[PDB]
Formats: sequence, structure tokens, C-alpha cells
Amino acid sequence: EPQVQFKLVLVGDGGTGKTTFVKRHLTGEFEKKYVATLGVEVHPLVFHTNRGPIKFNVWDTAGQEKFGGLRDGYYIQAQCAIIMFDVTSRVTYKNVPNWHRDLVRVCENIPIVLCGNKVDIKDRKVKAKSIVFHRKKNLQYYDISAKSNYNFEKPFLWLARKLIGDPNLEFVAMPALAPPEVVMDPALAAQYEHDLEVAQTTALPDEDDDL
Amino acid sequence: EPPKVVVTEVKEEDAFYSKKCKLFYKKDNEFKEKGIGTLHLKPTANQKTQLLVRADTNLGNILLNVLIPPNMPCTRTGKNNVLIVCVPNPPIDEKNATMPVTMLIRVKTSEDADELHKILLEKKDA
Ligand SMILES: Nc1nc2c(ncn2[C@@H]2O[C@H](COP(=O)(O)OP(=O)(O)NP(=O)(O)O)[C@@H](O)[C@H]2O)c(=O)[nH]1
Ligand SMILES: [Mg+2]
Repeated sequence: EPQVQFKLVLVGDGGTGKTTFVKRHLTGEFEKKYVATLGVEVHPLVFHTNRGPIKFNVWDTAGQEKFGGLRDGYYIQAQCAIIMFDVTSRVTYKNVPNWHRDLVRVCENIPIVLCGNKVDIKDRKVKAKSIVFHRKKNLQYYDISAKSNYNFEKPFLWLARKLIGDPNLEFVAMPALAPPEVVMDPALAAQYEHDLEVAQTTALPDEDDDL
Repeated sequence: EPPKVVVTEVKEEDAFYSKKCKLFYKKDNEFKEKGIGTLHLKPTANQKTQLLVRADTNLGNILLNVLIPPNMPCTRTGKNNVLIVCVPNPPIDEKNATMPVTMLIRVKTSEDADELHKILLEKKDA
């Protein structure tokens, strides 16, 4: 558990991929199915840096009006934020200024990153030349794709540099130290290896030639 | 055209085997994606071997980190897959970490999938 931690609030229209981006950093999962977030979901993200560890307490808020409720509670004491839209949906970019107002109303001068998601998709509607919202010193923009992991760590790296005051701070990998051995029951292990050999109830995933 | 994704791979000089892969874990009745990464087999101070999977990112997110137990379920299935059962570390369900989980390790080719199945079984024995 790092001592250094910051509250980060993540906002944007529903369907823009806010939750999918957090899961990529949290568990590496990517769910094709759209399941809207209800209220807010708070997840901790730990990053190792050249100056020590950092923890972002990410408040992943719901983007849909009917699912978000009153958002002031999610924002208070937030020390940074991420605004997100979908480059395949021009409306989500039209609403970016609205999310920016709500954040500045409750949080004032916090470092914010603008992230245009789903750049992995060919038919892009919100192109970079068209994106001109960011103009200030406390605002930044990045193209990202939570599916292809394009600019994976950029939004957090920029926030960590502003929050720590070190333009040269760098993220580093976490060492993989030998874990504890887990003893299994031999009979149970035999039963598992049998269920594997015969029980193939779950279908093997489809063979995307990603590798 | 969608931008290319460039990654400076996190290297594990101490590994004696390393293969790019895609990882899945069985929950409900589906194999949920855990991400593309690189499977590493590394030495320990004992004769046991460390099974490590780092994500295909600049940060090398640790998707799996487990010592290979002697009686680890290990079976070859599919075109290019290898199944195993182990108590995941890092945990997949924080509430019930101790429960073993069935896991699918995909690799690019059937031949190199057959190779992964071989050396894993070789390291169960130690
Ligand atoms: N092609 C593509 N699809 C993506 C990407 N990120 C998310 N999606 C998809 O977009 C949909 C919405 O994702 P989700 O993470 O739930 O978005 P959200 O903004 O958290 N929704 P809500 O505000 O209601 O919680 C899902 O079908 C998800 O798989 C991406 O980078 N590329
Ligand atoms: Mg969501």
C-alpha cells in the first residue's frame, strides 16, 4: 500500500469506454459486452515510478444521465480527473465542455487529461485536427484505445508528473518476485486433470490471430 | 488508419523460456480475456520454477505469477492452447483467492503450443 495516493475522478458520456480502460490497467480484461455502470465504482491503480510508488483511487463514474445520479459527491476532494469521449461518436465530443464545467465547478484547478477512445476503429469521426478543445496549462490530450492499449499509460503518467512536480518522472515495471507455493490435494488435482481432459463444456474462445 | 502500437517489451534476462501468448480464465461458463502478454519460466533458489506472464505493455503488468506445483493440472487442447488449474496470483477474485481457477494459455502455432505443454510438464517434475 503506497503512502502517496490521489483521488482521480473519471467522467464522460456513457459507452465511451471509461470502465474498459480501467479494467485494462486493473486486470487486463476487455469485455465486448456493454454493461453500463451504476453510480460510481472505485478501483485502486498502483504504478511504480523511478521516485517510488503512486496509487490512483479511480472513481469510475457512470456516463448515462439516468445512471449517474447527483455527481457532486464523486467529485469532492478529487485531486485530478480524466474526461473521455468516443472518436466514433461525435456527440460524445460535443459534450466534453459540459463535463469540464462540472469538474471545475466542484474541484477548481485540478490537472485534467482529455482522452479520445476507440482509435483502433477504422471509421474515425472525431479526427485530431478537429480536436482543439485543450488550450490551458492544466489540460492535456491523448488519443487512446482501451482495446489495442494505444497510449496505455500516457494519461496516468502525465497526471503523476503534474501531481508530483517532476516533469521527468517515469513509470517502471514491477519486479515479479517468487510467489508462495500452494499445495493442492493430490486426489483433487487428479479430478481437475480429469475434468480438463474430458469435461470441455465451455467452448474454447474464438481464434483471433492477434499474436 | 488506426495508429500502430509500439511496445518496449519488459525483458526477463533470468528466464529460460519466453513465448508470446494470450491468457484466459474460466468464470461462469466462459473464458474471459486477461490480455496478450509473454509467458516466462524463471529459476528460483530451490529447484522449483516460476511461471510468470507479463502484459504486452511498456509496464509489463503481471497477469500471473505462480510457482509450478508438482500436481498442476496441465492438458493440451485446441489448435494452439494449453490448459492449467492453479490458485491465481495475483488473485482474480479477492473474496475467494484460495479456490483454483481453470486457465487457458493460447500461443501462435500448434507446434509452439505443443512445446509449451512439454516444458511445463517437465518442470512439474523438477
Ligand atoms: N472498439 C473498441 N471498443 C471499446 C473500447 N473501449 C471500450 N469499448 C467498448 O465500448 C462499450 C462501452 O464500454 P464501457 O467501458 O462500458 O464504457 P463506459 O463509458 O464505462 N460506459 P458507462 O458510462 O455506462 O459505464 C463496450 O462494448 C466496450 O467493449 C475500445 O478502445 N475500442
Ligand atoms: Mg462504465
